[PDB]
Amino acid sequence: ERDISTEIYQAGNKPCNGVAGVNCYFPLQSYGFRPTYGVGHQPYRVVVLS
Amino acid sequence: ERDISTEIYQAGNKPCNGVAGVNCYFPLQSYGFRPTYGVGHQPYRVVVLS
Amino acid sequence: PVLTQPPSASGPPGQSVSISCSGSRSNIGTNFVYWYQQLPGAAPKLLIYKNDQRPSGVPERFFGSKSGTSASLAISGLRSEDEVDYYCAAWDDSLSGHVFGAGTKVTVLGQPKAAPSVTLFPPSSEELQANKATLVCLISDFYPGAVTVAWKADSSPVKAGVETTTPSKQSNNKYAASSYLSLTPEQWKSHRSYSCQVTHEGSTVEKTVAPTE
Amino acid sequence: VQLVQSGAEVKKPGASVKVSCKASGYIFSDYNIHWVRQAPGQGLEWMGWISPDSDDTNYAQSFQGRVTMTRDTSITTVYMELSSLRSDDTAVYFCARSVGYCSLNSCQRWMWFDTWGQGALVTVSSASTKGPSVFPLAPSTAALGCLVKDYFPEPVTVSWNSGALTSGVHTFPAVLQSSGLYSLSSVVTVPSSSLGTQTYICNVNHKPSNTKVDKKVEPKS
Amino acid sequence: SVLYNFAPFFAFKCYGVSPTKLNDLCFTNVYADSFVIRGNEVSQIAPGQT
Ligand SMILES: *[C@@H]1O[C@H](CO)[C@@H](O)[C@H](O)[C@H]1NC(C)=O
Repeated sequence: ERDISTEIYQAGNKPCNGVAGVNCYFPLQSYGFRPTYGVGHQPYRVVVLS
Repeated sequence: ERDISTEIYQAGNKPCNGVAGVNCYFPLQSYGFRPTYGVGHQPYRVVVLS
Repeated sequence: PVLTQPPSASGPPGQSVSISCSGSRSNIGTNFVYWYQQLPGAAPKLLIYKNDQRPSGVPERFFGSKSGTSASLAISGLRSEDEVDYYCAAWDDSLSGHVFGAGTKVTVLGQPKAAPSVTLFPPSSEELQANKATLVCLISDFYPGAVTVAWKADSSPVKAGVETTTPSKQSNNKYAASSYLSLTPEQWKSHRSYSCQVTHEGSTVEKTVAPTE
Repeated sequence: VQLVQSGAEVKKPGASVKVSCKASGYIFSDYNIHWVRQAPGQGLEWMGWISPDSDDTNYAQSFQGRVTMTRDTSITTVYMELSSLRSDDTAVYFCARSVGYCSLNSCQRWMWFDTWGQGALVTVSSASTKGPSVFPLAPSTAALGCLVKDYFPEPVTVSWNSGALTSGVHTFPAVLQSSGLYSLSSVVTVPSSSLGTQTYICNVNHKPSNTKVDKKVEPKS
Repeated sequence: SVLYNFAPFFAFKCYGVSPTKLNDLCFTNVYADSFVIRGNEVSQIAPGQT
């Protein structure tokens, strides 16, 4: 089941409806792909067949 | 007909004779015989008569 | 048989470093390879088993893998725990037992240079009344370790029965070398004086003392 | 769980040294043990395994008769004797337990030494077993040292003024001697204004010989 | 036969039918979906893993 969403997740009881406080965080974290990164910190094009 | 052999089984276009890990696999596999398991994984000593 | 490993691999903190471990055809390539680390003055523990997995209590930053007849281990984040050494344990058929690598030393990318302080100690009169004379001169608080002690009887470098040890890491990350050379007391008393000129990086400190001080 | 082992001391070459490892907590009828040594200046080396529930014993391809391995199931201890010790065997011997169980030669791919135990350093050399001898020393803040010689075996404990003097005390690592004995020094950093006004005492203790000798160090004029 | 010439792989563990006998059993629906993940994440893309 795929899922797409952009609303801010709240980790506590603070109602965040457009802001990101101390317990409200953005739920979409991006990578960083540099050649400086080692072997186990590089993107692998994982494809799966079902 | 018994068969004792430890040669690597290849499952790809590239030939394997001493290399394993990506598409070539070691043919033997060990049972994880524990008394923690239930009824379907206990080691049954089977003797046959012909 | 044995495996080839780099004697020293280093990396600055904030990024990752890689440690290689090659093998023969029937050392890694048919058998699993395991990674062991050990603290200085302690017992080793288990980090990677079955070439990918980790036991409970190990952080997720330690990752290793293999492709062909060689394996690599990559560690990310070097603050206080990656200064220990690592070993590449495997199994083969030639020695019919577990075989280990030579040893990889991991460091980080710094201390100021310390000038050597050599103090040549002549034998005391309490040694002379007991008919003994051990000429001793010790160098302490020096960095990095490049000392070389020369036994000079004021006209020639003479070496006989030299007992020289290695510098050791103290609690201040420094070094303190030592060197002894025992002599017959009349041979020591026949000398006009004595000197221990140690060459540490080129800053040779002359220390000549009289037998009667 | 804990896997404490009992070490030994220095001894003459060619005799037999017995090292023992004790197990507790877990059931000592399901896990193999492995015996690996660690010498300074080099890495780990593997010797062989036994089993607690059977009389299986396996050896390395280089140690076929130099080592024989012994099992004590009732005491829940395991023993090793080493026969005809060479010179290059001064190492730290480790009692290592691996999960699972293997007796066959081809079984050893899946074993890893999980629960290690603390090792002990055993040694080979040649010297007599007797107490230390303290050698007086004259100074060159004025630095003066205390010399102790021909102590056998390691270690020794150094104290100044029977523990009343601790500031400036700095011992030195043991050197190697060609005669088989060991040597050590203890140099203190004291002010030059109290070199002769306040006079210190050098003390050393050696618990294997059960002897204590004291002196009275004095700088020469 | 146009599968194994797409660079040397990293993980090809399979949880069912063999990849070489796929020609001998004829299917009706096969799914294809793909993404990119870090090298520390290839391990837990598996049936029943956290
Ligand atoms: C993928 O496409 C590029 C684009 O031309 C091509 O050069 C490359 O050979 C293709 N990959 C394979 C495995 O054929």
